[PDB]
Amino acid sequence: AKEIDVSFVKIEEVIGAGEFGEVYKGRLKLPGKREIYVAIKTLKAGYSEKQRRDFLSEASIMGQFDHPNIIRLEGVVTKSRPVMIITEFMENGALDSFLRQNDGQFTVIQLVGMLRGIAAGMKYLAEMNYVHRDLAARNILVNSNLVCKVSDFIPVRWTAPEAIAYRKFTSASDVWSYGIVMWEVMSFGERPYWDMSNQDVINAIEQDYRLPPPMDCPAALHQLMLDCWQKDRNSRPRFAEIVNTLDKMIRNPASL
Repeated sequence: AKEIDVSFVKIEEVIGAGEFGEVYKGRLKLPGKREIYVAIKTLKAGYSEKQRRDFLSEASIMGQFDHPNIIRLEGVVTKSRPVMIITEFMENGALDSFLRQNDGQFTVIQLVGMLRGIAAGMKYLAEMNYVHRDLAARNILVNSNLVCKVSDFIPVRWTAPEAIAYRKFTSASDVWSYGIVMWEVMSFGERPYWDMSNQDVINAIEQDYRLPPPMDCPAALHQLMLDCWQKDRNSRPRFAEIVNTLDKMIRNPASL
């Protein structure tokens, strides 16, 4: 939680209207250092002091993390009003919109690279005993060189059955979500289970329906989704094995 002077920040265009408030693109120029682009998250106007505390405890959480695939926290503005959270800028926005606007324009190996980055960052999070519970493509950001970073610090079709039937949230149920993200990525942003209702998804998962391979999806990658969707949460691979599996595919591209 490093303290940033508001005068080192210029606020440019809006780039979203989040839960808590708006997100702006801006410029950060600290003394003696090269200017970088940043994302500036604000709290909705009129926020209460308890809403401020909640907001600033979100930042304390993101400041614990230092991983190439987790969104970097640059600092906070707390000495002046309004409060702001400064994070690193991701030029290409959320992964789901990004694939949807670039349908077919990335090779299989580039998509496995992004899936590998997401896994590495999920592994880091699991290793520090944080459960995300909202892992979806819309919560993954993409920078200018296609590096994917986990942000967002119940969506039924992304959630493991034991998190849709008994409120048990573990890294193992994050892995189920990761599988869904894999399907979203390989289909260039198709909606999981399409127009099925939330309850149709629940009933179909319970009778062992699983998503089919995306078009032109390697069998090996669809097998890894299927492993992520094992009914028993302990038969699912852990993020360590998912990273190692995808590293071996990137290296043995025949695997694909």
